[PDB]
Amino acid sequence: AYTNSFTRGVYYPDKVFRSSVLHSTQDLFLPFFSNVTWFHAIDNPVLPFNDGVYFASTEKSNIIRGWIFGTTLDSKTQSLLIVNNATNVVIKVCEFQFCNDPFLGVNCTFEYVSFKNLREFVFKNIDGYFKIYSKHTPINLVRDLPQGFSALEPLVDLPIGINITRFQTLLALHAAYYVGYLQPRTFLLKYNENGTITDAVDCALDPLSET
Amino acid sequence: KCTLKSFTVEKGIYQTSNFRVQPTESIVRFPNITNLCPFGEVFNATRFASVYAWNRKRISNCVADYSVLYNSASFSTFKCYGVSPTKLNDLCFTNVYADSFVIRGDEVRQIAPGQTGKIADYNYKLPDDFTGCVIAWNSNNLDSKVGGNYNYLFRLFRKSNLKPFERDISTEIYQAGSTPCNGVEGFNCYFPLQSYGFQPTNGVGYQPYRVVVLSFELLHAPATVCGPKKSTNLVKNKCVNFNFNGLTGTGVLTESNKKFLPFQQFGRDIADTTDAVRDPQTLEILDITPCSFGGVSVITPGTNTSNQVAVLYQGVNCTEVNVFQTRAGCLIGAEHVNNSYECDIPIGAGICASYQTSQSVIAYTMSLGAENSVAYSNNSIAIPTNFTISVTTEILPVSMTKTSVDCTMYICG
Amino acid sequence: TMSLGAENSVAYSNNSIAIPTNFTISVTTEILPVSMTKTSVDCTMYICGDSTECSNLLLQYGSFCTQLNRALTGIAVEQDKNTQEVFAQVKQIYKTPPIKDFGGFNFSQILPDPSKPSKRSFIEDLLFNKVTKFNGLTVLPPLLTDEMIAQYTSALLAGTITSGWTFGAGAALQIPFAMQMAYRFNGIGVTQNVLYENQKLIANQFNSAIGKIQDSLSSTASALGKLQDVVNQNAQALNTLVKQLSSNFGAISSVLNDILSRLDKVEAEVQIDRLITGRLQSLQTYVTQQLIRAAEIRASANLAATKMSECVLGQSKRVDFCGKGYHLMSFPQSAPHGVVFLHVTYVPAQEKNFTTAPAICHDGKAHFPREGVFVSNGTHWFVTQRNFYEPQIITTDNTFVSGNCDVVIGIVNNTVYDP
Amino acid sequence: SALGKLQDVVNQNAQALNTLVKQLSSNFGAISSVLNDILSRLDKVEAEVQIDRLITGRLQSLQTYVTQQLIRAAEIRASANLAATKMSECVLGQSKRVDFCGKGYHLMSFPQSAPHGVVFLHVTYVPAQEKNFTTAPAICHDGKAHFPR
Ligand SMILES: *[C@@H]1O[C@H](CO)[C@@H](O)[C@H](O)[C@H]1NC(C)=O
Ligand SMILES: *[C@@H]1O[C@H](CO)[C@@H](O)[C@H](O)[C@H]1NC(C)=O
Ligand SMILES: *[C@@H]1O[C@H](CO)[C@@H](O)[C@H](O)[C@H]1NC(C)=O
Ligand SMILES: *[C@@H]1O[C@H](CO)[C@@H](O)[C@H](O)[C@H]1NC(C)=O
Ligand SMILES: *[C@@H]1O[C@H](CO)[C@@H](O)[C@H](O)[C@H]1NC(C)=O
Ligand SMILES: *[C@@H]1O[C@H](CO)[C@@H](O)[C@H](O)[C@H]1NC(C)=O
Ligand SMILES: *[C@@H]1O[C@H](CO)[C@@H](O)[C@H](O)[C@H]1NC(C)=O
Ligand SMILES: *[C@@H]1O[C@H](CO)[C@@H](O)[C@H](O)[C@H]1NC(C)=O
Ligand SMILES: *[C@@H]1O[C@H](CO)[C@@H](O)[C@H](O)[C@H]1NC(C)=O
Ligand SMILES: *[C@@H]1O[C@H](CO)[C@@H](O)[C@H](O)[C@H]1NC(C)=O
Ligand SMILES: *[C@@H]1O[C@H](CO)[C@@H](O)[C@H](O)[C@H]1NC(C)=O
Repeated sequence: AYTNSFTRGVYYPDKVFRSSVLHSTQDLFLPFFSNVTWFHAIDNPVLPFNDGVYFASTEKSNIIRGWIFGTTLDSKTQSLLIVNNATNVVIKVCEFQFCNDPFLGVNCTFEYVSFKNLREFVFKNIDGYFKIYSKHTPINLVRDLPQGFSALEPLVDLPIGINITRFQTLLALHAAYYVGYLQPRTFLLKYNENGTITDAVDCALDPLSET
Repeated sequence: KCTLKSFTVEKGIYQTSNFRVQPTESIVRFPNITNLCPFGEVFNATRFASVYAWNRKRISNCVADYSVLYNSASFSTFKCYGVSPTKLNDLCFTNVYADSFVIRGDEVRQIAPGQTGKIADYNYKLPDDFTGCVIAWNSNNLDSKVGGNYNYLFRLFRKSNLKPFERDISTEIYQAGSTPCNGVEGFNCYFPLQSYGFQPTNGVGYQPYRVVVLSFELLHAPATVCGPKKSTNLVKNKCVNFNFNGLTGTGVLTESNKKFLPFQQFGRDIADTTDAVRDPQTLEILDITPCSFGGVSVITPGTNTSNQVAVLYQGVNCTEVNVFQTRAGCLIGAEHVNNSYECDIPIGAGICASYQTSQSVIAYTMSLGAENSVAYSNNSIAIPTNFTISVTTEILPVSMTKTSVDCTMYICG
Repeated sequence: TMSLGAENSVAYSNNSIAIPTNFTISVTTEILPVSMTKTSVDCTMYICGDSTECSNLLLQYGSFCTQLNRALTGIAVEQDKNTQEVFAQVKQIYKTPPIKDFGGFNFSQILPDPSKPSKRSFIEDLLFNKVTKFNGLTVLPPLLTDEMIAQYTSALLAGTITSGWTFGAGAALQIPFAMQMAYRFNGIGVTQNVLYENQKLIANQFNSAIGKIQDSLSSTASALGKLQDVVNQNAQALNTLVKQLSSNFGAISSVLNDILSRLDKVEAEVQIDRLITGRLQSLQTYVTQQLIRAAEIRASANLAATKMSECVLGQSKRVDFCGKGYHLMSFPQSAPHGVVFLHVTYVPAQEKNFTTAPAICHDGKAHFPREGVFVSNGTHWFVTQRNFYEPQIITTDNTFVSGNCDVVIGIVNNTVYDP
Repeated sequence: SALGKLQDVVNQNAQALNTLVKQLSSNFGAISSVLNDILSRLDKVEAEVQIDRLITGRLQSLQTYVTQQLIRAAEIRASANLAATKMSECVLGQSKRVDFCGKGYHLMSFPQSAPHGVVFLHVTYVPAQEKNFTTAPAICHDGKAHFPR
């Protein structure tokens, strides 16, 4: 199934404070009103990755708990495994081996450790760095990806050098989730008095946005 | 007098140099990390990579000394890009990476930005805007052997050239023509690697050299590598020169209300110039205004009448510099007066200044003219009983000097 | 496809005339820019940001820096002169009488409000509502404050209302306001009994026309677009000059302290000279376009200073110079960076057609009107003033004789009365 | 100081030429401001790199001068168009335009020549000695209202 992305999938572009200003930047973004793919775990196939991925999932009951990323997933090369399950974050980057159907049962160069609601995440792999941004909010709409804006904040940057073309999400076994590819796009971003990114324009969306 | 390049100054108000005060101290700030960086594990390792399979070491959580590196007797070549080697001990980096391999002494020329040839194109490619240092040394005593050391290899063939920092260790037989190679050499089927086979009898260009490429992550993200230099105490509300994490400048450091998000490390102006910092040793958001400043204007009657002068600090409040707060800025050396006159020297916002008595520079609000009430009523008229013939002079510019220039004689003489 | 206007056929013939039987007093606004924001740049603090390393390289370019500061200072001094030449056209600060006995005309919307901290008029308060740094750039205040400009528009207006044009040419001579308006009516070629016989109508039309100025300025936000365009262009130019500091111009960084903290002297000077080159070209572009923009503001201020003398201090015979229609009078109001003129004009309003003749025949003599036209209702002949229908008996004393009946094309036979 | 508008035209054009000459002493980043010094110290391939810094800066110096002379010529043309209008309307006529031919009611004007300019001697009538009177818009006679011609 599919849904319209609306104004979703925007993040803080660099670790610099700016305020009371409009700022123009070019990066991998989810284009406004782009064609998002939609799933119901309540349904976790392997999917392509391309240049980068926006991922989001709904929440009330903690069904979707992590992700796997790589190319072949057969220990012949490195892969990324992320757990994020509200009680724990655990991340490792080994030459992993897996089955075709991984779940949480009811050479590792690096490690990191730490509906009612909506969870948003962005994953991109640039110049040998794999980078993570996220945002979390209450919602009313059970049906679909809700129309609105809020910028994703950087969590983690990994200098890990892994080549990636595919990914998958992880379930607890013996929620709804959304996927959309980023594209190289120019955005105009609004920084308020506190340096919150409060609004954005996709400069390639239509002639008025270009204006 | 110097700003006008003249020993005589006519009556008026003149803008001179902007108001600044010399830096009180050269402040230094760095994260107080204690570990010496593991560069001995980079440069003095017994094993070393074949250049087709170059080995990267991440360097982080530590203090370096690049002067100890670039002054070391160990190195036969040392070059840097985007930074100069003399300056490295004053900097910090989000990360450093050391990429390491063996090649013959002639081929070291291929380890530079934008290079071409077997090593640059099939083994290890730098980007055009590489920031870092390339370091190399003759390793004949370690890496040559009698009858040849064949353990060191380079990629002889590839279907396409490498992208910057691309890595490729495959040994599949290279198909140089129509022949399907299927895991064996033959007519236009060749093994994709070759060896220098290093021997101690070789001329220096055919002797082994070890290479290290230090790549510097000189980003705005918080530093994990820094040079050996030590932090000073901090200063506030006084003009100072500074270094934070390698960022130099001069200004009045202050506290600030700028509510940085947890990941933000620097703040920038509309000009992209740094206007604020988070201190690396504690989470303090300073503002980096320059020295407390404005333009300085000097009010003078002509030097043909007095050497007395008044000074206007444009937009500066008198607490930040007789003394008088005009809306144009703080005015100093002018006697403020409650009379009003025609404007003599204009200051701005209704204020003017003149030289008056015992003589002094005075400052006053300008008079618009004499006040009058016309004696109006709905049945009174005034009619003139006499007249005066007036002759008055109007002067108009009509032309200017007709200049001509031989631009070839002006430029090239 | 754009429409140029409604098509119209004038009812022309060799003996038909249209004469207006009534009039309207029109008040129309004109808005003129007079000044622009005065700016200073310290070209060394813009280019080099108090780096001494950059400052010593900038000395190798010589007097480019001081001649940019000199050009901006000349522009800044001109803005005060532009303002002085529009508003300081009164030698004395005239004030209005305590009793406003102006023959029914009401100036209270355009005269000062004494309650306000600056004593602007009600309409000047509407105008002042409808029009809205570390890098070596500064904005300098004007010499005359808005309260000083408002005291000049007050004195120009008080002189006009109490003394006619006389304060423009000598001492202010008082005259009753309805008698001053009777002179304005003679000045447009309307006989002054037309004012005194219609004074309540003329006063009501004026008071109503000033009421429409309030309603337009209170609602039509786009009205002062000429003055807002001047504010916008100067903000756009400074915002462009500041953002050009973020450019590389081919250097390794736009941040001059990156170059100085990354590189040693001989390598740094090659990168700093690229920034000096591009930042000096950036600043030369700003100062050149501000010199060209100042020349347009000066042309507009010279026009505004000419409309002050010829429309406010006088009555103008120049067509369209002081609004559409025959000019009676004008009032200045101050606005941000500008002046507003309220131009009062007589517009003829209710035509009737009449038969006409160039001359009249009586006793074989050809008679011509002294100060009028000959006109007929279809049975009788009258002489009329040319700008307002007021018919009179054709008489030896409102006509003059020249030659006989034989020479004039279109002459008509009619008796001329002898008193 | 009456002639200040004409002396200002002389002073600005002198200052512009002196600024243009002083810029020949600038290095613009070359080893020297002097072109024979570069050519007597450096051989061809080295000399051309130094000369191109002087050409670049001297050419920019000369373009800056011509641009400010073009802007200054436009102001002199505006002033000469005004002086030509004053000649027609104030010398060859009598002007009804307020303050165009001096203050007071214009009678007459005379031109005098000056360096780079013109001087107009404007002759005007100024009313001088008021008296106050009672006034009326009209008068009643035989029930007829009379107005002054
Ligand atoms: C998304 O693309 C598919 C075809 O690949 C199409 O069926 C679907 O209607 C599209 N959705 C939207 C919202 O355009
Ligand atoms: C979260 O993951 C950890 C393993 O990293 C596991 O011990 C824990 O039980 C998990 N909690 C939930 C709520 O799945
Ligand atoms: C580590 O590398 C070797 C090859 O050198 C590989 O066989 C092994 O599978 C890797 N380790 C893991 C955890 O897969
Ligand atoms: C800035 O943030 C503070 C709380 O941190 C809040 O009180 C204030 O309203 C915010 N300002 C704006 C304009 O959102
Ligand atoms: C390093 O700085 C921390 C504060 O961030 C302080 O607690 C600690 O004592 C310091 N240690 C040294 C050796 O300076
Ligand atoms: C110089 O100033 C004096 C007064 O200090 C004055 O008398 C004299 O005229 C001035 N010089 C000239 C050349 O006018
Ligand atoms: C100048 O600064 C002082 C505080 O140092 C303040 O009390 C005063 O009001 C300021 N004056 C102006 C005109 O801003
Ligand atoms: C000037 O006026 C101020 C009040 O505006 C008053 O305090 C001061 O004493 C006066 N000084 C003189 C010399 O009149
Ligand atoms: C005058 O008469 C003509 C007759 O054709 C008519 O067209 C025109 O509209 C009339 N004008 C007025 C002012 O009555
Ligand atoms: C006006 O035109 C008529 C025809 O329409 C002609 O008979 C008459 O002689 C003309 N009279 C004048 C005054 O030209
Ligand atoms: C005219 O009369 C008024 C009466 O208030 C008086 O103020 C004024 O001085 C008189 N002017 C002349 C010229 O006599």
